Amino acid sequence: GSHSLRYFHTAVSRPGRGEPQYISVGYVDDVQFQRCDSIEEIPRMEPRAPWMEKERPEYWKELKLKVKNIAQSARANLRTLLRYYNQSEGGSHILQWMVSCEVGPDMRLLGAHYQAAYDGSDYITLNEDLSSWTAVDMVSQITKSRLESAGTAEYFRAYVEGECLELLHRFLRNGKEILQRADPPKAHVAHHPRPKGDVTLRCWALGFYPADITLTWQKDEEDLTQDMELVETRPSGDGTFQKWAAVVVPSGEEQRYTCYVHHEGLTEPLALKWR
Amino acid sequence: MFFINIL
Amino acid sequence: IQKTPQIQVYSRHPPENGKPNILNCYVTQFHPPHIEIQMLKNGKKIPKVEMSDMSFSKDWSFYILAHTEFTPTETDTYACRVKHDSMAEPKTVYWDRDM
Ligand SMILES: *[C@@H]1O[C@H](CO)[C@@H](O)[C@H](O)[C@H]1NC(C)=O
Ligand code: NA
Repeated sequence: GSHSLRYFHTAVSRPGRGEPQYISVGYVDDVQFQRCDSIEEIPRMEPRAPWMEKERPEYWKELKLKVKNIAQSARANLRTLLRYYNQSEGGSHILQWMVSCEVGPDMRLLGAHYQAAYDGSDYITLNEDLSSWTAVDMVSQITKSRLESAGTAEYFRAYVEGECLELLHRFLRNGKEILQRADPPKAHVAHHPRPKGDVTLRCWALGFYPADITLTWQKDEEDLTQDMELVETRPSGDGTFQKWAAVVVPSGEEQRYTCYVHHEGLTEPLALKWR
Repeated sequence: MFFINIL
Repeated sequence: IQKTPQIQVYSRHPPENGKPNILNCYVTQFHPPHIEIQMLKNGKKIPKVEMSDMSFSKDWSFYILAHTEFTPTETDTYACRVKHDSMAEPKTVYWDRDM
């Protein structure tokens, strides 16, 4: 449907030896296309998707300069955050932020995002209008007041409507075979007797893309929300994803349970019973 | 690949 | 914040004894990002373990995927062992071909 370019940035004050002071990974939808980091001030960049082989050398040369400047600015921000929060020196603190832009099926821009967190908690978020900010406390309220006085959201918008749109368009073009697809799940039910006479029914979904999915068990006349065990959707490592959901049921009543699967690649929810 | 100065 | 990792151990494809496959150790929901992950077969540390880049989710918690080549059998044991600063001690999770 719609397509998104996303970057996930992390800065660490006094990381461990050999660990990055700054790292960012970039995605189109659920496909990673690069890793950037800075260790002891040295920037490094690595491609991760096949379409990145088509980028010209200047792409990587400009990216390296961006990495150096971002890593120095994040380090400075972490130092000021320590002061405004009256925190002791020596400890290690974390600054994370996300950056994205989204286009619809016709490449029209639909939205964009900028949001930051400090030590794993929300700090500041850019609103849907792309012009105002939401803070969480009096420190982040200083940031908001400064960013609004200086009209900083204008330059984020220029980035969104400039490089973010440029890159999203070119990546989708060169990587169309990977990105413009929807692989539906392959589903089946597994049956495992338990030593007490009852039975585990495990509903599997494999090989689907994108990752968003839903699995649900249902009984004749009883809701199973609280009864069923779900695992977090997980990468198979080849581009696809997998998941399962399980319930314990008495032996002999297996055929009154049904597993429902919902996914983008399915025009209707799939239904499954044991055997 | 964009960063905003917090403080 | 000080979030504890959740761990799942599973094969890329549905396992079939004696068939080359990939074993995954998916670790999620932890913060800070520093973590140590090892994979073991029959008590021996596997040398060839590749790691994805670390990333993070909507709630800012981190996640990462470790994986290695393996051939399942009926007599071999596989585990993932994980240490994070939120844990007093390492936690080992064994592969179960049903999960
Ligand atoms: C830090 O101390 C200053 C006073 O210099 C105060 O205004 C501020 O609220 C304090 N912040 C915290 C997080 O204690
Ligand atoms: Na953070």
